[PDB]
Amino acid sequence: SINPWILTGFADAEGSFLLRIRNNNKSSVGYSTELGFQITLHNKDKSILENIQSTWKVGVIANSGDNAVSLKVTRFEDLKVIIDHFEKYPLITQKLGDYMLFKQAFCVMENKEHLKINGIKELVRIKAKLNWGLTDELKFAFPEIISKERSLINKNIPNFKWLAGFTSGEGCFFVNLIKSKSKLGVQVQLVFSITQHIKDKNLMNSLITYLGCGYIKEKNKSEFSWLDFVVTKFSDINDKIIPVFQENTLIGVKLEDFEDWCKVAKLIEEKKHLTESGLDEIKKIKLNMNKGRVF
DNA sequence: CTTTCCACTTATTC
DNA sequence: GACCTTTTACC
DNA sequence: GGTAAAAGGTCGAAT
DNA sequence: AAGTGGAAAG
Ligand SMILES: [Mg+2]
Ligand SMILES: [Mg+2]
Ligand SMILES: [Mg+2]
Ligand SMILES: [Mg+2]
Ligand SMILES: [Mg+2]
Ligand SMILES: [Mg+2]
Repeated sequence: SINPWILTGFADAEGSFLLRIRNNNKSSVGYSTELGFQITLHNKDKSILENIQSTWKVGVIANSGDNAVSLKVTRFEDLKVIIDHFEKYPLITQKLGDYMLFKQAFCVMENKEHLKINGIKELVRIKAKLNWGLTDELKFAFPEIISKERSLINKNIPNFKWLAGFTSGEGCFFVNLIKSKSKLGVQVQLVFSITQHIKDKNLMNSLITYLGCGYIKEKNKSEFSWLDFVVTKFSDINDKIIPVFQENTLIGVKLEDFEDWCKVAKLIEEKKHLTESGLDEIKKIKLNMNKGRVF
């Protein structure tokens, strides 16, 4: 079983709540609904979804194209398990707001209100604040429903278990091989990083104080912006970052990448990265980790 | 009528 | 998220 | 004068 | 991450 806090961290990173309000000619109100929670991952981490499915005892696993796989929970009684978990081990990113909306929709459907037009309208109001908001057809059918900005969620990191889950989803353990004017001509630089949308700037900034190291990079692509929490000082990587995830085990393929990363850290600690033999081993490690891995 | 699941695509936050 | 080169800091 | 740390990104694809 | 169409089932 996956640790509940690690699960919530991973959910904060990768999870999503869904509310389908579909035009249905066979429905009494002309609309049918579907409520749920889902995680879609690369095929290589199917084992994560299976473990979550085994832990919660709910949800359906299915292919999501040829390179991805999804765990979806939409069966209404099973949603109580979802609610139970996140009431006890709450999300802390802006996704908490999505969960709260998911919970509101559940209440409407529990009382069977969604089978009446007033319940549908209420669900539309809920959906308008959920994820990417209303669709064009729903906006046209319910013009009185106005896109109101959501309030900001501001929660602190609850513990290192949550962080392990979150890092399992968003983190990167990287070995940078820098062309250098040194004896060996190559500088070995370990980099730890966590990426997140700027909507959770407060959470990302807190990482600096929560981990006692690192800095924030502000990145952008066209009109989109995100943040990168980065650590490049080796003493911080060795004495702070590595012990955290040694004690709080990562999940998925990324665990293997972290362990290869630690192999390099050990060589750097022993100053072997300044020898031909050590550099050779490091180059071989780098080639087989992250995107170099083969499945 | 209503719920549930399967197949599959697309935009962008990793 | 994984990856890169160039630049700057440090002793 | 040699080594480490930071800067400042790019872009393909797993969310 | 977030969405769509389709349809089996009682
Ligand atoms: Mg995420
Ligand atoms: Mg991930
Ligand atoms: Mg994305
Ligand atoms: Mg994402
Ligand atoms: Mg990856
Ligand atoms: Mg990803």
